[PDB]
Amino acid sequence: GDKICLGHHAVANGTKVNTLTERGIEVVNATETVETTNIKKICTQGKRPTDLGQCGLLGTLIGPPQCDQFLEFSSDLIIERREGTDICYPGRFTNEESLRQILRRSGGIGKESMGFTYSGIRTNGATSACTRSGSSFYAEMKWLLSNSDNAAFPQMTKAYRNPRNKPALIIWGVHHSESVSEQTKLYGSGNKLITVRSSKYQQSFTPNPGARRIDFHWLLLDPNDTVTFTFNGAFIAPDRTSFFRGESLGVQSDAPLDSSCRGDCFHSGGTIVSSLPFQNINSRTVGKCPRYVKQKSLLLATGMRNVPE
Amino acid sequence: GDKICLGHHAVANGTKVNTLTERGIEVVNATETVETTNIKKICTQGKRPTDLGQCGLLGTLIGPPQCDQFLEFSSDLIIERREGTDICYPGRFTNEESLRQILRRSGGIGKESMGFTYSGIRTNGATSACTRSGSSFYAEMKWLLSNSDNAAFPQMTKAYRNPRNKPALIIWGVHHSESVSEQTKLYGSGNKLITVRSSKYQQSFTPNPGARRIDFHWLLLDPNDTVTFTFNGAFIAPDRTSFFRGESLGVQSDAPLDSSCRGDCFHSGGTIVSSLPFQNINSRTVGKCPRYVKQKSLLLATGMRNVPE
Amino acid sequence: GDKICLGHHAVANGTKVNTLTERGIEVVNATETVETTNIKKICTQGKRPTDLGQCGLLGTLIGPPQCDQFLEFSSDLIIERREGTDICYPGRFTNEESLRQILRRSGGIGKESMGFTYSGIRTNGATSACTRSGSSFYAEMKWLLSNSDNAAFPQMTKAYRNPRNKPALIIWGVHHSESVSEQTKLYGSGNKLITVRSSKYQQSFTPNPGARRIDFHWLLLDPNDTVTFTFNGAFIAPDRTSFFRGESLGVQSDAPLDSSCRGDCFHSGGTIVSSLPFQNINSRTVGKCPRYVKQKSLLLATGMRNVPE
Amino acid sequence: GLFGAIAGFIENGWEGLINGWYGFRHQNAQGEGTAADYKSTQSAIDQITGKLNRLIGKTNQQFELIDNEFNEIEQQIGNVINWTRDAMTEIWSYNAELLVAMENQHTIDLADSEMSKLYERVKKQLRENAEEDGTGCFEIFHKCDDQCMESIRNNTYDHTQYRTESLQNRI
Amino acid sequence: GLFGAIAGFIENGWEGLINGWYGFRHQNAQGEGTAADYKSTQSAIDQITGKLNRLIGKTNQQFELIDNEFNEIEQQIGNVINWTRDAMTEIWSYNAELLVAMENQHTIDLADSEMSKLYERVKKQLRENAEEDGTGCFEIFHKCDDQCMESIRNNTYDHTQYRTESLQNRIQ
Amino acid sequence: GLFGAIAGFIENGWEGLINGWYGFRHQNAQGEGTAADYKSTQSAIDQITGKLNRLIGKTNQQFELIDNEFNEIEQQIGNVINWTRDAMTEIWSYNAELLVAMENQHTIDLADSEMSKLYERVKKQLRENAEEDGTGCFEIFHKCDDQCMESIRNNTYDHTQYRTESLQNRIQIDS
Ligand SMILES: CC(=O)N[C@H]1[C@H]([C@H](O)[C@H](O)CO)O[C@@](OC[C@H]2O[C@@H](O)[C@H](O)[C@@H](O)[C@H]2O)(C(=O)O)C[C@@H]1O
Ligand SMILES: CC(=O)N[C@H]1[C@H]([C@H](O)[C@H](O)CO)O[C@@](OC[C@H]2O[C@@H](O)[C@H](O)[C@@H](O)[C@H]2O)(C(=O)O)C[C@@H]1O
Ligand SMILES: CC(=O)N[C@H]1[C@H]([C@H](O)[C@H](O)CO)O[C@@](OC[C@H]2O[C@@H](O)[C@H](O)[C@@H](O)[C@H]2O)(C(=O)O)C[C@@H]1O
Ligand SMILES: *[C@@H]1O[C@H](CO)[C@@H](O[C@@H]2O[C@H](CO)[C@@H](O)[C@H](O)[C@H]2NC(C)=O)[C@H](O)[C@H]1NC(C)=O
Ligand SMILES: *[C@@H]1O[C@H](CO)[C@@H](O[C@@H]2O[C@H](CO)[C@@H](O)[C@H](O)[C@H]2NC(C)=O)[C@H](O)[C@H]1NC(C)=O
Ligand SMILES: *[C@@H]1O[C@H](CO)[C@@H](O[C@@H]2O[C@H](CO)[C@@H](O)[C@H](O)[C@H]2NC(C)=O)[C@H](O)[C@H]1NC(C)=O
Ligand SMILES: *[C@@H]1O[C@H](CO)[C@@H](O[C@@H]2O[C@H](CO)[C@@H](O)[C@H](O)[C@H]2NC(C)=O)[C@H](O)[C@H]1NC(C)=O
Ligand SMILES: *[C@@H]1O[C@H](CO)[C@@H](O)[C@H](O)[C@H]1NC(C)=O
Ligand SMILES: *[C@@H]1O[C@H](CO)[C@@H](O)[C@H](O)[C@H]1NC(C)=O
Repeated sequence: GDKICLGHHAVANGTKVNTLTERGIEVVNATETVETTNIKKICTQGKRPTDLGQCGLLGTLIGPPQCDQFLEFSSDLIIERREGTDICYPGRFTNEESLRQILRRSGGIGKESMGFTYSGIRTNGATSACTRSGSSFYAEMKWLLSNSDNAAFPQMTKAYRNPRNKPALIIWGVHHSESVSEQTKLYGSGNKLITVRSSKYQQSFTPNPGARRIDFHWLLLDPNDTVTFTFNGAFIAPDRTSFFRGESLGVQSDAPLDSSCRGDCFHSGGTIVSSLPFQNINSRTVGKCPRYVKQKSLLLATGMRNVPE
Repeated sequence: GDKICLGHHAVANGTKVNTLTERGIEVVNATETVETTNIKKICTQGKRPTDLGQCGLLGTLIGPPQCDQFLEFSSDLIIERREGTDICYPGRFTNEESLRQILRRSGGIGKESMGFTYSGIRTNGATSACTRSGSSFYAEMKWLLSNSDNAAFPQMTKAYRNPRNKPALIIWGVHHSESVSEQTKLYGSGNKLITVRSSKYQQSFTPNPGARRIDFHWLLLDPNDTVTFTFNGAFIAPDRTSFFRGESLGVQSDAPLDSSCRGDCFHSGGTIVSSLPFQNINSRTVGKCPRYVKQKSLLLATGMRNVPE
Repeated sequence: GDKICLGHHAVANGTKVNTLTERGIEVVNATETVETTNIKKICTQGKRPTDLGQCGLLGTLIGPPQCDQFLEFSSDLIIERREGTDICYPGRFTNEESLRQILRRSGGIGKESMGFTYSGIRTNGATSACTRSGSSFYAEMKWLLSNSDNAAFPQMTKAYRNPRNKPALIIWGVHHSESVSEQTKLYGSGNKLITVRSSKYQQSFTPNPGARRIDFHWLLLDPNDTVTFTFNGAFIAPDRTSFFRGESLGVQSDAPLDSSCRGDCFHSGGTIVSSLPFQNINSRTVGKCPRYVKQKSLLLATGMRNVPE
Repeated sequence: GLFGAIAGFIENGWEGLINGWYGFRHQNAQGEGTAADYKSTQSAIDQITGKLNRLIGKTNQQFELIDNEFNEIEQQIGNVINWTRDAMTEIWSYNAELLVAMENQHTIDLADSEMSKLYERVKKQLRENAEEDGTGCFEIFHKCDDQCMESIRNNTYDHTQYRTESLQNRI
Repeated sequence: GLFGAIAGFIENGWEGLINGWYGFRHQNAQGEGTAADYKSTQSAIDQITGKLNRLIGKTNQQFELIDNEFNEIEQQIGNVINWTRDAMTEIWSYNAELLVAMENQHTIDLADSEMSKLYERVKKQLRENAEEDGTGCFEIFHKCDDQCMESIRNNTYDHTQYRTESLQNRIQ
Repeated sequence: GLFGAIAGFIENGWEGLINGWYGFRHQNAQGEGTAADYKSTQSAIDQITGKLNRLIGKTNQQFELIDNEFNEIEQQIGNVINWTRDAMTEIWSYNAELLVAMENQHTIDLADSEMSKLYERVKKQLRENAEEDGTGCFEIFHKCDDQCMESIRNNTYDHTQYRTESLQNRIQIDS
């Protein structure tokens, strides 16, 4: 009595996966779809990185001493550190976050002169917080005041037409003095006003004296369009203006760069390298990343139902 | 030997589709699920359309010459245009997009007279910037100023209580004159304070001369509630108030209206008409639209495997 | 000939369900997957609630008469009410919603004194807008004012270092007088200036006389960090600051509280108690909730296809 | 539908079959007789519970308030919240529909499968002693008394003991 | 196919079956001919029609404008919108890729089961009167004319009539 | 276990079939022997590689930072962002859960199918020359040496060649 049989393979102990109707059912082979192994470095290989070190991202636009070496740069991968600072002298940017969001995808920046020549005022206003080898204030800015103490500052109009291919990033500052008296000493008595106008933008600023500070503001000037500054004091004038290069990623991290691993997905704690559809590492990422899931492990059957002998 | 054989049909020209295991497998017949056919027309049949043209949406509230047509407009589909503007005399509405969004669903507006009367001042303040066969003003507003140059402005109080069953849109304005002398010439000398108070809103305003503007401010006033105004110059008064008619959809487009096609899903580049559950036409749609996808095509099989001999 | 036949159970009581192929096929047994059964109560069992009633949330910081028993509270379920009010005297908070959101997850507040002692000035400025036994003020606040009518208010500094392990919520106020005349009565005459300066926060304030109001402003002061108050009048200073307890969940509702039902999903009109994956009760919920769908019913088969005898 | 047994080659169910899901109905010299089967009935509910254990009693995420009901927030932000929220509703209403519709199809086809699987266990066990109707009955070509019927029911039926007898009846 | 009929034991399809989806091709002393089973074609078409019924003519919910392409909005909110929008597109593109891929799988296998079912019936209908060849044919063992082949398609084949006769042929 | 072969009528798998996925095991006069099946192993593997292509190495979506983790952004917009992110997480954790659980349901049943298909292939090959024992084996009713066993495995077995002997072994009665 001859016979032939039909059957399938099995291993001693397979791996447990979940199906629609059963939990932890053993199969011959399965593979992981959720990446949990993190590379604790910023993988810069192939990219041209910019570790901003002690320079805050926004510093690059106004130019405090910590950013002297980043006033112009080119990068497809910008790495912000926690110890970076945008300022040298009290004050915040308005919209600081969207400006970061814009700079993080700029591909770097390049400065160009606006060519403002000033008549009948003092240009060389300085602070000891900003003083350095180069100049005694923000590198890209000019602190404008009266020819003498308490002297009247003239009503003034300055305009800049963007002569370029792409939109310009225009930064100006408003000076809030330590006191009314101090505001008088730099710009003279009288109520002061700053108005900035392009064909998109229209905004009025009054100094609010009381606690020494310089608050900065910004807009995006259309190519061929003109901006207009009218001011009778407390005005921090741009000397240069930035132009964005190409396309970059912006990472906030405390991990060191490593120029010998290819990275596409980044987060506060390094790099995720994975052709896996999902990741459990970090929910806040930047680049081409696996989707963040809250599960540690999702095993996907690469084999059949394991039935031991 | 007599035989009976069973078997399926096939065609010479099958279609390619994708499954979970196969990609590019061939089926007898398939059906597209992603819409790619666009009508370059805003399909208004059935609707009561409004083509605002030269007139900006917020403009319909104050009444510059461009919006004389639509001071009390009535539609269920509001089409904005790029050339449309909200004002003639320089100045900007505050929290403007919030107001825009409210007006887009409003069903149109019905203007109702607030019943304000003034003596001791002039209410006929017109300007060349807004011409309507000679100098005029916003048709729903009154420019309040002194009887003669440099005459003092009386401390006034005006109250309006909402007699309707639905909220009332209250617009007023703060005129900022050109010079300090300009402001004294049209109103009093000294600090000009405007105070607007309802049972859920309190706000005050100070004019900022130096660059002329009328900046408009609004509040939604509930039925049987009062708005009180207390001012002494620089104030631009409402003549009429607005009430929303019902429901509407707001579209932004450069596409012409067509009253012969019908549709319900709109975007900047026309109308999407489709039973299909997905679309690759435009991601930024308004109305009742098919879900937007990235794929040009996704064919759904409507027939078995094509196995030709 | 003898025979054995095979079959399956059946019923008359069969439920119609939906499959990929047919809408309304009949199965032996089904089971609803969408929850529609609402409890008209806030379920507070196993938790520790705090119904705020007439007391508006932010009222717990400054202490108007409505909020007297809620000055320090311990809670993991904070319930706001439609009737709750934040103020007694006309005035508003800055970034009120932001503050509300951080208060709702605080775990409740604990209050501590700031060690503020004043001399050369009055401390007891009351108003009829807040009544305890007649004229009163905000319980966690001091209205500082000149020693008599028109007396000059002294120039002052007030410092407070956070002694604790967690951050502190410092609230101060600015008083805006009915008129310049009134401001000259309360404090001195002349420019009035307030500066609040922590290591991460600078902001000058000047009072604006015109309509009676008190505006409240705020910061989070870090451990070991000092906040500094320099002022010459119009200053509603804190007597006590506030520290957060742990973790709580904020709710808005009108439903009454019930300590005999358990639940983690709360909304506008009660609580959702369910192990079902979906709910059709309210699109806006808080806590640990099933997902809102728009279907009334999505029936899952729990038996075979039904073919009755 | 997929397997062709339930609402396929088998006419209908039995409203009288209360003892279980799937079962046998024998006819012979000693009257009728219906009796359920365990393994295949049990197996099917083991699966249906599995589906339920994956849906019922999930741990949901916590979500704080982002709106304010009593003090209307800035319409710009609210309308963004309202968009997102409604967009989320669309994604879930879809999932719910498609999950329930998808799981249901699988339930229908799995239950038809347990019928077939059992039907084939029997077909094999009888070898050449019985043929097939095509209506789900096996015409047995020998005398199988009520105590023989039960051997078939729980896999102890020895076909060799009835083979010689059966074969001549098929001629 | 999960059932192993279409692109399985059945070599190929028939480029001349216009009548329907599945058919009967008989060979006898009378000559060759081809028919088509209505019941199994119709059973398969409704399951495809039902698939399109759930996906076509879906009522969608209304959505209003949240941004502004003429006068651009505050870039904080703006970017949040864009960021959300981008994720929404990714979810739907994923779901559309999956719905179709998943539905097409079930469609192919559903049509295959239909083939399998029809074969199964004829097998059981023919009883001990015919033997399956393994490529989808049944060798009928009794002489069976055009009227006779009819009774199989028409599903009214009295097997008893031809048993003794076709059995004798099965031994010889 | 839809197709009832694996974890159904086939009692168990063979721990010593490392030559492939689905196999044969003969028992003839010349002893015992195992060989594997290329046609049906490959059919399954290709349909499993297909699934991996679909999920592994798919092009990821572009991601950008909307939060700020160094200097915290305004509270209100921070909560809206946080809320939105957590909805995504819920959505994607749902999808992944289900994607995998479904692909795993299809993998197991697709595998079962190929076993059942091969079994039905062999069943039809042998025709009247063998019987099914209910455990996945065929009781062959004629002498089948190593070459004969080989012909079955590689689908060249000619049933007409052995029919006459087999029938003399199956019908053990007079006609
Ligand atoms: C005049 C000028 O352009 N810059 C001054 C600067 C400004 O007056 C000030 O920043 C305006 O807000 O003040 C600087 O000097 C040193 C001096 O300043 C007092 O105001 C301060 O109380 C002390 O720190 C004192 O040392 C400065 O650098 O900040 C000098 C600079 O020339
Ligand atoms: C008085 C009035 O209602 N409208 C005036 C308008 C306003 O007074 C002004 O916009 C408010 O700031 O000014 C008009 O002005 C003539 C003249 O005014 C000088 O001050 C200015 O320096 C000149 O350039 C010139 O414009 C105007 O230009 O429209 C007249 C209008 O009736
Ligand atoms: C003096 C003081 O600290 N509080 C006053 C209070 C405030 O001065 C005022 O609210 C700030 O704008 O005014 C209070 O009084 C009653 C009385 O006040 C007159 O000024 C007003 O003209 C009258 O109509 C009447 O309301 C108050 O109760 O709020 C008295 C309080 O002592
Ligand atoms: C194959 O499928 C196509 C489309 O999926 C069918 O084309 C439709 O045919 C009808 C006429 O019967 C037309 O009115 C429609 O406009 C077509 N639809 C589309 C979307 O183009 C076609 O009927 C199918 N072919 C066969 C032979 O059935
Ligand atoms: C966003 O949607 C909510 C719905 O939850 C709106 O709030 C409702 O407002 C309508 C009238 O517009 C009332 O019928 C309801 O009573 C309100 N419900 C709640 C829970 O508040 C809200 O108006 C919408 N927001 C914006 C900015 O349009
Ligand atoms: C968010 O995305 C939109 C659309 O991708 C951006 O608007 C486009 O970009 C520029 C303007 O910067 C125009 O040339 C295009 O025509 C715009 N398209 C549309 C459809 O509006 C928008 O700029 C982005 N927002 C931010 C803050 O970057
Ligand atoms: C949004 O969510 C995140 C948490 O995922 C918050 O960010 C962090 O929260 C942790 C709490 O353990 C703290 O260490 C910090 O406050 C935050 N650090 C980092 C690196 O993100 C964030 O605070 C939340 N936003 C709001 C407004 O609550
Ligand atoms: C099983 O799958 C894994 C992928 O995770 C692979 O490394 C392994 O070689 C595969 N095959 C076997 C037989 O283990
Ligand atoms: C069948 O469904 C009903 C209603 O959902 C339920 O009461 C019952 O528990 C289920 N099971 C049985 C065996 O009836």
